[PDB]
Amino acid sequence: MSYNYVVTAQKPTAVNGCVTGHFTSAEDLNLLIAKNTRLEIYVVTAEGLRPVKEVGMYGKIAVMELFRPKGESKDLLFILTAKYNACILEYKQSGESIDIITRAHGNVQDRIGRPSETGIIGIIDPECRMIGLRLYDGLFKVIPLDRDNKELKAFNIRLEELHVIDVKFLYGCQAPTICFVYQDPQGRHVKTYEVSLREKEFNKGPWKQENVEAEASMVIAVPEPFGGAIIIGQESITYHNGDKYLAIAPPIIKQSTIVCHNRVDPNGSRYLLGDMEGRLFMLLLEKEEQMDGTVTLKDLRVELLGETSIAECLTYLDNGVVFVGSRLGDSQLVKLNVDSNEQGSYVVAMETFTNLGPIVDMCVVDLERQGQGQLVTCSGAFKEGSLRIIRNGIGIHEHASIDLPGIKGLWPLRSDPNRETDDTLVLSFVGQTRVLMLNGEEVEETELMGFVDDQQTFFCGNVAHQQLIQITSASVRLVSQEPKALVSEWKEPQAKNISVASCNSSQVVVAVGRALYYLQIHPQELRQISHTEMEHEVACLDITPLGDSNGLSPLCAIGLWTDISARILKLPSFELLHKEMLGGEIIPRSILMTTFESSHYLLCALGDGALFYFGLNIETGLLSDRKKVTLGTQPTVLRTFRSLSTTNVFACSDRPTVIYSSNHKLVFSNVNLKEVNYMCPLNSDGYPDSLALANNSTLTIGTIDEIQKLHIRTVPLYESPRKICYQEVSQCFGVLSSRIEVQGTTALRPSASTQALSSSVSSSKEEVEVHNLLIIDQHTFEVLHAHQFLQNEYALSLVSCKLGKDPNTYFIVGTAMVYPEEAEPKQGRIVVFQYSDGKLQTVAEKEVKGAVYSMVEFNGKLLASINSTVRLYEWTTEKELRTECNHYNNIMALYLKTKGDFILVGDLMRSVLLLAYKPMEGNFEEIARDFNPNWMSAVEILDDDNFLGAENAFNLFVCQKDSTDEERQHLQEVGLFHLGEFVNVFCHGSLVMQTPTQGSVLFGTVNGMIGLVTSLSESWYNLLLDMQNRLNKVIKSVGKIEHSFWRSFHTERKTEPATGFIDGDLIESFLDISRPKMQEVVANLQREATADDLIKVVEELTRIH
Ligand SMILES: Nc1cccc(-c2nc3ncccc3o2)c1
Repeated sequence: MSYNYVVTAQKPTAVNGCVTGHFTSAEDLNLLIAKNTRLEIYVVTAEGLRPVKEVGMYGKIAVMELFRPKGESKDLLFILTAKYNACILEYKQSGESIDIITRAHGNVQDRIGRPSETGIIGIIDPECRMIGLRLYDGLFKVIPLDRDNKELKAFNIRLEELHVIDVKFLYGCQAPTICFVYQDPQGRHVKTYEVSLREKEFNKGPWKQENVEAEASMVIAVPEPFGGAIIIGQESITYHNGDKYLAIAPPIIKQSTIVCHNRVDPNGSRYLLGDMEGRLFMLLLEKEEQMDGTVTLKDLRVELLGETSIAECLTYLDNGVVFVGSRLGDSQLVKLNVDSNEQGSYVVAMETFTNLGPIVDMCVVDLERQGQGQLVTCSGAFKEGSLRIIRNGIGIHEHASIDLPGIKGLWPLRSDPNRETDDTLVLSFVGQTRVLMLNGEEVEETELMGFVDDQQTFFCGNVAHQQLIQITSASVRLVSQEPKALVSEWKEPQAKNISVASCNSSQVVVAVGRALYYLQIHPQELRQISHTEMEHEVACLDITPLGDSNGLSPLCAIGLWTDISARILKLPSFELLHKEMLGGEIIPRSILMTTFESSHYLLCALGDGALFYFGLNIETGLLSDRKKVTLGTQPTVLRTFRSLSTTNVFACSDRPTVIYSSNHKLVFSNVNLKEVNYMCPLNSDGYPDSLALANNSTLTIGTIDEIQKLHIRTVPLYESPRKICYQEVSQCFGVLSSRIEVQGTTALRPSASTQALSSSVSSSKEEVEVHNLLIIDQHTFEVLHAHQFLQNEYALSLVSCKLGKDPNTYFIVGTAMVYPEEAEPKQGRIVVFQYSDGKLQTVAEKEVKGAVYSMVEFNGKLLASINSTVRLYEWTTEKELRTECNHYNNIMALYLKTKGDFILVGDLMRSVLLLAYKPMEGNFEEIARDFNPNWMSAVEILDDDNFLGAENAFNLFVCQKDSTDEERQHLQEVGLFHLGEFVNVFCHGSLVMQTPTQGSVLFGTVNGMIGLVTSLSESWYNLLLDMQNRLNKVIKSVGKIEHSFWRSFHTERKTEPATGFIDGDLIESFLDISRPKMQEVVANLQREATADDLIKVVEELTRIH
């Protein structure tokens, strides 16, 4: 009935978990990071983190632990998903190919069972005897680790303690033993049990229970030789080992709850601890010797090390390097020093990794140019709060601009053999060459002895033996560096024109029609080595040396006319090693051998904007795994360049692109420039690490931004942003923010709301939240003004609009007065503000008897939701809000969107409702509601007949009118899809410059994932649904989870297959399967579709984000 397509624009960035161990090999130290559905694998080096493999799971990662059974040469990986898919995984690398093998899998959900409120805990016995899971209160699930248990069959043990806080397996025990903290009416306690595989039951544990602190929250299992357990609370740290009990109460930890730990030393002598304010501590266990050679714990000390991002997880990585995994801010690599700095910190940040999450609100604005949307998010929380400005494509920073038309090629060179930097740029034109010298920033015409100016140059550069080369249509010219003189000249035997040229430091291959000549560069000598006659006219050549080659290529890559082939030839014989026919009647224009992330590729661009690429074996010359993308509609010219110590390929066309590698796959990112015809890298005194760019009329010099799909600007607020709106007439944003103060109440640090240029305060008629409206400049993101709300006043909703016949644009804020014992608020305000002359003036107020959860401008009026009421206000001539009409049939109306006279209302627990304003009756009519209960997080109107909801269990659904009257009032859920993210905000718009899809809705999530929803025809839906089913038969999923299971709508009330939703991430993955697989997919598929049809289809779909 409705057909929707959902695709990832930005993968989740929040770190949900981290572990270290030896997974990729026994001798590698690995960091594994869980980002919701993604697992990232790194090798830890001196240099830092090298990425080796990133995979997606068809599940949310809830447990991630490395372990090593006897007989295994390296660690295996246990994963449990939030839908209770369990697997054991093994890393396998066969040559260049890397695969995650599933050693065991099965689903471990029970039939009855309310998910424990305090979440899934999974733990692994140190001796790998069993995996233990706390999934539900009152039960402990055991998976025995026998070699025969490939289905991960489990049994449940009754657990008398219903409210477990945390649990670990202990070290040094003859039977598998758990230690856990639990809560009962008498307080919190620590207890142990042995786990008997024979009896499938608990036995008495080795040490008796103790009462612990009221807020004891984490258990640490300390390795031998200590053994035992550390229990971390809010004001105490205790150690237990039976006839051993030791407790400290250090004041230094009392300010903020400690929420994560990591073992620094294998023997447990030191642990890192992180708290909710980003403090990093070291916990030190002091040893005492004993006559019998055991070691017991003498004392415990805690030392403040410094400050990090607020850590969800910590991993020590050796040599003082710590990974800080953050959910609420950026993740980091930090270094711990033995000696402190000026301010007394041992912590120095080394590297920052972007986290957009949580995205709590966002808007789309054309900040810089018309038609180019940028997303501005409210990101992070507490000291990590920020605005983030997100935009597609890679920028260039122009540093020079010369009027100079007709350029046909650019080459840099070093005219001085004693200087490392380029000082010369050679330009070709039709039939001519010009040399430009660079003196700092000055760029000046000149001659260069040895080079000719009256022929077109096809290549020039530095070559071996301190020489320069120029290849023109007439000859190859070899020039000495000191002095500049012609030392050798090569011409074809009858002096026919050269038509194509390739060159490296010591080798030359030139074409003359169908003839090829191979030359070597020697001292004062161009030596002709060999020649051949190709079957067809030569279109393009490359001899870029790859790998451990010593600057020499044994291969020549060639593109031919007529048969449209890309071929690899051996030098010097010119023997054919491999031929690929590219199809069509349009010749290759650019061919390049290149390396990315240590793998070799052949790139071949046609004159129609097609780019083919292949794996290249530089030993055998074999091309494999052909792929194709379209980079424009014009001939593309390819050229290698380096930035940030990485070689990439710049593709010149009508749509300039950078080609690079990410997770050992080629990626393509737009450069934000108009048409570029030619380019070369340029690294001169005045223009270090730059690019020279030419179009039809202009030569530019500039630097390039980071090579990535999306560019992100961060604006730190040092406090929690809550909502955002743009006010075009003021050229600024309004942002609701809150900061924590401690009760007179005192602030913890300066932040946006206490550092505005000017400030104002409302006048009345982790201790406390103080709320503010910030006014922020759209260009500088400076905080121009901050208005502080009343004590106990929480700002919930924000809109920028005009009302009635009043020409002013206002910022309007809806609030709640929050008191401790109230089930919900019974008081709040709507406040209308005018931003004028650097400050917010209060124009009007309205007291209401509830929380103002949501507001929208509606046909020149103000729509607001207040507790269980939706209300429409008019703006009177006396500049006051006056109630027009009310709707009462809600539990708690949290979310509003409107289109025309229609209003979509999202409820706390009864899903969505459609209202209409009746302009000829001045009131609301309830049109229809979704009678299925759903706990809503966000809503959006897709169009007049289709309503999108997100709910708290990470599902999307789509409702439509069912086209009796009682019947017309029943909205139908026609689309269902498990997304696996928590949606905070939907907003209409696109990051692409303004096909199979209609409409564009972006969403922002808690994990900092950004998605897109668009609409499909029935026809397109049917084709893509068929593709999915076929893809699902050929793709091997990690952990052998079925895609259909993953995407099934799932709440406590209802599990059903997905319907009316295409998984764009799955569809896009078609462009990464093998050619056989594509054939399997494309067989007997409705017109009988071919692989190459689908490739093109999936490209039109990738361009929507
Ligand atoms: N050297 C290198 C290259 C590319 C990506 C990364 C990286 N991205 C991360 N995101 C979160 C946490 C840790 C991370 O490390 C690191």
